[PDB]
Formats: sequence, C-alpha cells, structure tokens
Amino acid sequence: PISPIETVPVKLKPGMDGPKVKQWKALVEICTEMEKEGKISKIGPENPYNTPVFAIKKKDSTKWRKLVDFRELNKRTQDFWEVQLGIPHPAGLKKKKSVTVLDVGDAYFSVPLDEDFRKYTAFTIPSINNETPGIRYQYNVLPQGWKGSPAIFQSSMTKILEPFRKQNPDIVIYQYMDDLYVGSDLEIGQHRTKIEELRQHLLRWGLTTPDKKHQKEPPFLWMGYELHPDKWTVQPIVLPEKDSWTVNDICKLVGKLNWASQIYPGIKVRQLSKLLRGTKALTEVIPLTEEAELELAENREILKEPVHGVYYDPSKDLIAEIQKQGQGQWTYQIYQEPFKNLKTGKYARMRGAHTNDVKQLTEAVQKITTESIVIWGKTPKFKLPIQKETWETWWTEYWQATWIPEWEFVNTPPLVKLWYQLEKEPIVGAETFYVDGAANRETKLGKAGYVTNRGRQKVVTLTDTTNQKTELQAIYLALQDSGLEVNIVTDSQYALGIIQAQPDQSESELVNQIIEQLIKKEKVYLAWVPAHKGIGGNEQVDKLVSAGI
Amino acid sequence: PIETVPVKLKPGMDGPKVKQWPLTEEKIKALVEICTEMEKEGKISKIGPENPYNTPVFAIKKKDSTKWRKLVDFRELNKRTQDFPHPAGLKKKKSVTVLDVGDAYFSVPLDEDFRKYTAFTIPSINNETPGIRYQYNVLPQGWKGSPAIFQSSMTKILEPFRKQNPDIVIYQYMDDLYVGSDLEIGQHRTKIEELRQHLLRELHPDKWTVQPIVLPEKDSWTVNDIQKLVGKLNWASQIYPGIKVRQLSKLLRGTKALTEVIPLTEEAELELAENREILKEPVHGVYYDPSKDLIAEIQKQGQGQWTYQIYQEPFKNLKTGKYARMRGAHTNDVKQLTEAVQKITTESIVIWGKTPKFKLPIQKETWETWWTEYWQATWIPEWEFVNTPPLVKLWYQLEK
DNA sequence: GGTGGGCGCCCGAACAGGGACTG
DNA sequence: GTCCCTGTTCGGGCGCCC
Ligand SMILES: [Mg+2]
Repeated sequence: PISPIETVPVKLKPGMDGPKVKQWKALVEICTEMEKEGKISKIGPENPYNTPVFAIKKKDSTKWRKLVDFRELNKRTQDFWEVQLGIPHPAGLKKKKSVTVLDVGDAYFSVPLDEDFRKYTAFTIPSINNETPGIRYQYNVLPQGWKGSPAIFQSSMTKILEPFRKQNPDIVIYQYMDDLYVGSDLEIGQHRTKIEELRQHLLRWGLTTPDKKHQKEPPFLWMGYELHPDKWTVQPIVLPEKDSWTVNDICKLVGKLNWASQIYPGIKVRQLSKLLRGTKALTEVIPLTEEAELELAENREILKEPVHGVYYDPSKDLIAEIQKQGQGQWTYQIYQEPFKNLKTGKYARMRGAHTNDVKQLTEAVQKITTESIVIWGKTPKFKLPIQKETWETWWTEYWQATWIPEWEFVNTPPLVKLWYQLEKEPIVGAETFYVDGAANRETKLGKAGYVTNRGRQKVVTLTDTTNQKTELQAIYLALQDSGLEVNIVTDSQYALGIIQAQPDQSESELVNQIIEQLIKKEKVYLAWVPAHKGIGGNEQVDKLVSAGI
Repeated sequence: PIETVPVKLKPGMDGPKVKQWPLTEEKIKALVEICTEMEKEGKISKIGPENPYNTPVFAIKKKDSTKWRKLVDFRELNKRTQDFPHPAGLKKKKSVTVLDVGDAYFSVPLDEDFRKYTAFTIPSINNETPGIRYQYNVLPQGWKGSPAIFQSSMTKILEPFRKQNPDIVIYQYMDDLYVGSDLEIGQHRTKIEELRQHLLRELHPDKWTVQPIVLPEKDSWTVNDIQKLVGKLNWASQIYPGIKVRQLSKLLRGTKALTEVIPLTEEAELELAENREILKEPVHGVYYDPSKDLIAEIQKQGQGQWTYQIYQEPFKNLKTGKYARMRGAHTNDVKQLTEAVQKITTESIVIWGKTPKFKLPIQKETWETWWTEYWQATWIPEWEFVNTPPLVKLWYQLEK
C-alpha cells in the first residue's frame, strides 16, 4: 500500500527546469504491476520532462529489477538535511527480557511523493516493440534512486513509529532505514503479542512486515552482525588473498580490516596503507612491501582465531584500555568485566609533521571518548600505558592546554615516555654553542654552522635547501660536535618551536636525526635570541654562514 | 494579531548548515524533556529533511541545581543576519548582577519565512533513531535578533525601574541583563530582587586588573639572563617604541658562555631602569573600533596561571590580563581554559559591549571534546585554535 | 554499463595562517 | 610582494549498513 501519512514538500533548486533526455533492449513489464498499485500513474505528453531508464537485477538475484537514473533529477532537486546521523552499534544494546527483528516490505514504494514534484520524476519506456511513440509515467511514491528518498523515508518512518514509541515509552525499537529491532521488558508471549500490535501499527500506516520476521530465532540478523541472547559477532570476514596487488585491490583489504578491527583486537594497518602514498593511479599495481607483507601476514592471523562481543548495562561501568601497538598505531578495547570485550578499536591517525608518543596517546584518548559518547552516551574510564608522573611532566611543561580524563596506570609494554627533557637552566660546564644558518632563495644554496666559547667553528655549505632547513641543520651540527652536555643558542623560532615540543618522530629526516642526537645527550639547554640585532655571539655565526647568500 | 517584523540574511549569504555533535545521555534526555514542552506550549514546531539548514544544540546545567538550560550555538546563523550605543559607566560600578532573561523572548512570534533557518536536530544515543528536527516560531534565545526585536518592549518594561532608580545602570546583551550599582552588596541584591519582581510582568567591575609587562629584578646577571632580557625588551619594542636595548645588548659582545657573569654598566643599569618605567606608561594609540573583530588570546603560563590580551590591531592591546585558577593534584586545563574564556568574554562585553573572538591555545579535537561539559554562559564567542610560539609566552610571563 | 543516503578509514588536493625574507 | 612550513578542509577510493 501507499501510506496515509501527510506528504513531504520538495522543490527544485532555485532556478532549474527539471531533468529531460531519453534512452534507446527487450523491455520487460513490471511497470504495469505498479500502475494498478498506485505507485505510478500514466501521464499526458504535455508534461515536458523525461529521465532515462533501464534494467539490471537484484543485489540478491531473486528478481530481475527495474530502475531509473535520476542522476540528473538528483542534481537539480533542493538540498536536504539528511537525518541518519550514524550507524547503531550492537555493543550499545543493553539487553532486554524479550526481542524481535523485522523489516518493512517495499517501503520506499510505500510513502507518497509530493505531487507538485511527481511530474519531474517522469520517465518513459521506449516502445512496446521497438518503435511506436511509447508510454509515460510519473511516480506517486518515493523513487528507487532519487536523492530525496532515503532522508524523506527515514523521517516518515520515525514520524510514524512515533505513537508506538510513546504509547510505549519503553519498548525499544532500533530503526535503520527500513529495518527494525525490537526490545521489550515483557515475557516472550506478551512481547510476541506486542510485536503484533506493532506490525499492525505499521500496516495501518501502510508499511507491511512480511517474513522476514526473525522470530524465536537467535541468532537474530541485524546491521551486518549476528546478535545473540548474550553475545554478538560480525558475520565472517574474508580477506582478499589476491596474490598480486593493485591499489583498489588493497583498499579492498584495509577496509575489510578497519571493519574487522571493531571486534578483533590487535588489527593494525600502518604498512599496507602508506602504499597509497604518492600515487596518481587507482589501478596501478603496487609491489607488496617487506614490512608490509610481514604486517599483512600478522592480520590474517588474528581473524582465524574467533571472538565475540557483549552487551551493555547502566549498571556496571565502562572501561577503555589502550595499548601501544607499532609505529604510530594504537589499539583500544572497551569492556566492563575483565576479558569480556564490549567493543574494540584502532587509532593510527598521523596528525602533525612532528609529534611524540604522548600526543598520540592524547589523540587516541580523544577518539575513544567522543566515540563512547556516541555509542553508550557517556565518557569511559581509561587505563593507559603511561606512568601517572610522565603525564604530570608533560602537562607541566607543554605550552598548549592538554588534559586526559579519569585514568589509571596499566602496565602493558611498550610503556609511553618522553625520550628526553630540555633544561630549564643553562649548563655550567657545557660548551655554549651559537648556531645560525642562511640560504639564498634565488640560488637555493645555503649554509649552516656553529661557534662556541671554547672558540670552535664549523660551517657546512648545504644545497637545494630552504632557510628553515639550514637553521635546523645548524642545531644538528651543534648536537653532533658537542659532547654529552651542551647549551645552544639559535635565532630561529621555527626550530625552537619543533624541539621544545619533544618529538620522537617526524616526517623529516633532519628532525628524526636531531631527535637521535637529543636522546643520546645528557642535558640540553635550548635558548633563543632575536635575529640580526648584534648579539654575542649570534653575530659571529651569522656572518660565518651568510657570505654566499 | 501580535505583529511580526520581516528579517533576512546578509546579501548573497545562505542559512547555516552545521553538523550536530554527540551529546550525553543526560544532555539529550534533558533536551528531549524541554523540547517536548517547547513545542506543546506552541513555541517550536517539528520539521522534516526538506529544511536544508541546521544549527547545533547542547544543554547546560546552568546552576549547581537540577534545572537544565538549552542553548543553541547560533554563532553561525548569527553572523549572517542583518544588524545595526554603549553605557560607559557600567564597567566602573561596585558590583553587577547578571540576570538570564531569557524566557522572555518566546513572547514574540518569529517571522515565518525566517523560521526555516532556526532549525535544529536532537540526536539518538547509539543512533537508535534518525535525528528528530525542530524549528522556532518565536524569537529564539542566543540569536542576534531576539534582543534586537524585543528591546522596543524591554525599554517599555524597564522605563520606570530605570527612572525611579537613577544610580543603577541596566544593560542588555543577548539573553543576559547586566545591572550595576554602587549600592553595598545586600542593598544591591534587595534592589536586584526588586528588578526581578518587576520583570515578572556576581561581578565586581571596579576590581578588575591589568597585568602589565614586567622586567626581571635581580642582583646579578648572566649572559643568558641578559639575552632573555634583550629579547623580551626587543619585543616590548613593537608595543612601546619608547624602549631602548642597544646600550644593554652591548654587554653581550663577544661569544660568552651562557653561565658567565656580566656586570651592568653605568648606562646599562639605567637603560633597564628607564625601560621598566616606559612599561608603566599607558600604551599610546589604542582606540576601540566598533566595526572590527575583537581579538583575544591566551597563553598558559603554568600552575593555573593564564594570561590574556585583547586587541583589534596587533600590538595595540586594549587590555592585558592575568587570570589565576587552581594549582592542584586534580586540575583540569580545559576546564580552566573554559573558565578563562568565559570570564574574559564577560569583561569584553561589560566594557565594550561586544564579544571577542578567541585564539585558543589548544588542540581543536581536545577542546571540542570537552568544552561543553564545563560551560555556564548563555552565549558563545567565536574562536580559532592557535598554536602558540613558546616565545611569546615568556614575554607576558610573570616572575615571583 | 546507467541508482540513493549514511558513518568509518586513508590519502592527496586546495587552500588558510603565520614567520622569515629583498633591496 | 615572495618564499617557506605548518594546519585544515574537502573529495576520491574502499569498508559496512539499509
Ligand atoms: Mg638565522
């Protein structure tokens, strides 16, 4: 049926005509079954518009479908505010005495289209047999590929399930598109007979529920998983074991993996996924890299080994426990009692040229938080690979305002740390190094160097370079010609900025070394002075490096 | 028959489309609670996806109590609505009370063909339903436009209270009512409750303080101690061109080990003395321009020690501040920062009448995850997330 | 082949912002 | 103004769902 629900007004963008083209081949006829159902009416040829059409087949080949390419209409219809904000998660289901999972039948085709807009959805079959001026329908229901349908349908669904959701403030219905899951505080046969009053509700509004009525049938199927009374698991995932690999071939993988990594802990994808780096091709083959292949090896390992998830309760409490995986990667996992996982994840995002393990830890804690608020709607308690103290260190000296929430030290190696601190105070004893670099921006030739109280002076001429770079090279000379204790005086804020921030990794080879040498050092004191203002001995270095440029 | 005034947006601009962000069960639930009333009582309606626009909502526990307020982040819709003097004596009253009125604006019906911009969306814990959307039919709280339209009648309302009580200045920015008096506190509140009983139909401005730039006092100096001096001075330059560094940066002539002691010369010890005076002087050339963005920034010194400045033009600071929070074994940077920004925005409003744009010393993700927990005002200032040069921290720093 | 919407993950394009520079 | 060099937004590919 078509629903009795009031219809939803949609315009075209502020100045468009509507679509219009034609198409062409044994044109087959479901298109009259719709006629007698009200879902399309026939139209008189002073309706200007036409949109192409065609046929294919079902996403589970049981029917040999029809479809319209509103790809033109879509591009001229008003914008919407879509209303699916996210995908519900199983791990966020707090389990109810009784349950069902039913689906609406033929639902797009069950809600009316605004009539002031139906004309635009006018499509026209070629001919009954290859030529006569053919037939011409509009739609009276939500079409199967117009950008309006989903948003509008979802709204309508909601706006209908409404009186059930208050006539029962307390039976829980998870609604994703045209699919339902039902949750009841009632014993099976009052649920059973409550699920009826529901089905009958939808019917009254024009939504039928065939079977398709997942019943006394745990495992319920829902949302791509396999719910149970007490656990849940992902319908098995099979890895693209394609002995040669191209890009799209690998994206196939990582995507299965990220989907995988929501329940199978440990899943990690750093090396697969720097393979896309640089490319200009989408199909271009990619030689499986050594650390990659070795990494790829690891994942297939995990998924063999089977696992489940669990449900939630406002009763017991949420825990998140992060663990340092490899290079810039992390693996979390939320639960409520010890080895019973509730959800897990994977934060590997690389934000910055230069970072250290404590900011990645911060980001991960950030990702996991907002996400918990999304699923369970509250912030968790954490357990983190970093000693209560390292944090206070960091949170003391770092100049930006940072903050991790209610947490407690777990002892899961690798542990997080700051591979070196800078000195607050200059070093009695240490050579005091004055560094400075220059570089001609025409010639891209440069210079970096140093000058100490003990009167020492290098001056390496760099090439194909930038001013910023040389100023970081000079800090680099200084550290590698200085012994285990050293003060340095740079004129560059750019440099002072990176290093104060205490990087253990960066995109730069220069900074990655400057980090090496910083760890090897015993005490450093980095000090700044304004450039080109005649200071001792920022003056002396500054000429050293500045003749030639 | 209660009549409606047409309104619309900056020319060529379109209404907001801002994504709603994750709320907490307690925030949604409190939002679903007052949205129910808010439509029943005929103040908002419900709307489908055919409304392309959207502006975010969360919910604030405006007291220690159990009465939630809902504010809409109209910053975006605000800065697209066509707009249009300021009581100078309010900043200088013994104490000011800030009322939240507030539930007054629903009294006037918003113009229909504008309602479509007021649309917002209430999410679902774990996404168990699509979002439910509403749209205002009556001047919403938090929009530049409500206080506007309503002033007409606010002024009728206040007429006799402003007249009878001459010594008091009442001010209206957004949902807030800032009222001020030289009354002793206690005589003040009895008056402010007299206001509240009328409208049925704590700030101490004179105490706010500027933290100037200050030079290190010590009885011996190192190369290093001077280098940190010359450079700070060198920067103060751009502010007080009446500064002087040359006779002092002469001391660092050769290539001296950071730790070696320099003695200050006849002039040096007087140049520095002449400088520490110039910094007492009022910055010359600063004139609040009403049509320019007000720019506030903030640096985190340490130990609940926050410093701000507020300026429209670089180096022409209208106010340097130091805001001091807690030094704790349970301290919250974001919470503090949240508190800083609010306090600052409040002087900002009290003094100049408008609200600043903040340059926040914090990672955007970090700030966006939490600021909603620790907020308490019925407005929201525009902000961008900076990364601070750890240098310009030393400049404004304090010394024990 | 020629179908819509949603969230996620990555990555590269476009920028924005600053801070140094040239003669 | 020009360079650098950081950050950010966005759109494309895939994953998964209806
Ligand atoms: Mg230099």
